Amino acid sequence: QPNLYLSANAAAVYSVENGEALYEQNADKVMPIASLSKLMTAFLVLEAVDNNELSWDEKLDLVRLDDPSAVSLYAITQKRTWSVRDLYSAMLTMSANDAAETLGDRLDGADFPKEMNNQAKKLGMSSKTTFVSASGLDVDGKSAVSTTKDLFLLSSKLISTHPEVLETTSKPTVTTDKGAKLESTNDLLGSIQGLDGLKTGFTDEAGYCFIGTAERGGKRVISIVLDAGTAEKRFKDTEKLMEVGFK
Ligand SMILES: *C(=O)[C@@H](NC(=O)Cc1ccccc1)[C@@H]1N[C@@H](C(=O)O)C(C)(C)S1
Repeated sequence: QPNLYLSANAAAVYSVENGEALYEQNADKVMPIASLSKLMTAFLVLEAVDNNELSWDEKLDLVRLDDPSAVSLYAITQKRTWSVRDLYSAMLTMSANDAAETLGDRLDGADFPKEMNNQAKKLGMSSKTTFVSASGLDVDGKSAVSTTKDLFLLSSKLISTHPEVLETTSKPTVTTDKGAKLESTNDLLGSIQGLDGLKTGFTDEAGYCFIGTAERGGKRVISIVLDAGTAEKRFKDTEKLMEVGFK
């Protein structure tokens, strides 16, 4: 494997069509994943729409966050009520913590973590993965954790099961049903050719994280970066992994 000098503590890049590792560093290490959890919440939202259990146009009230510091949709709009479509866009695009919790509550109430982890097993994720919340925010002091290998299995299964997820994560700005314009946290859209996903994350404990995906000429790769040192270093690391991915 190439000799990369990454900021990330754990990182990897995988080819989708065979699951093969093209670079791996601490790929089995258990790491806090924070807002990367929202990829599982997105998975279960799409599963529910497909199962005829959830309407894109159903209106929901944003739940209040326990911590007023976490990034939230209500804070930048002062609007309480949103469609499921808009909450799902806000969750994926700006990483709105209140939007994710609102979707998880609608789906399964206080039993959403069980459904997150059941889906994890069903997707092939190892017992090292444990979700605690739809947003990835800590719950009663417990943290969402996974490994880079497991996050690849989740990401690849999400994209193969629900490829329309990329219609949202590929956009640098999503104009919601209501009207608000949400800016993507994915600073690499329009920078790396073919890159169209997937999701950022950050807490003090998780460091700066990013799951990226790109496709060129039929070949799609997924990169995982956990615990990089700054908001831009997780993308610098991702640029290195994507060049390895398409070597
Ligand atoms: C996911 O990791 C989310 N992280 C936070 O909300 C950090 C936080 C701040 C104050 C209190 C509690 C938690 C969101 N994902 C990151 C990211 O996408 O980089 C945000 C910083 C956008 S918030």
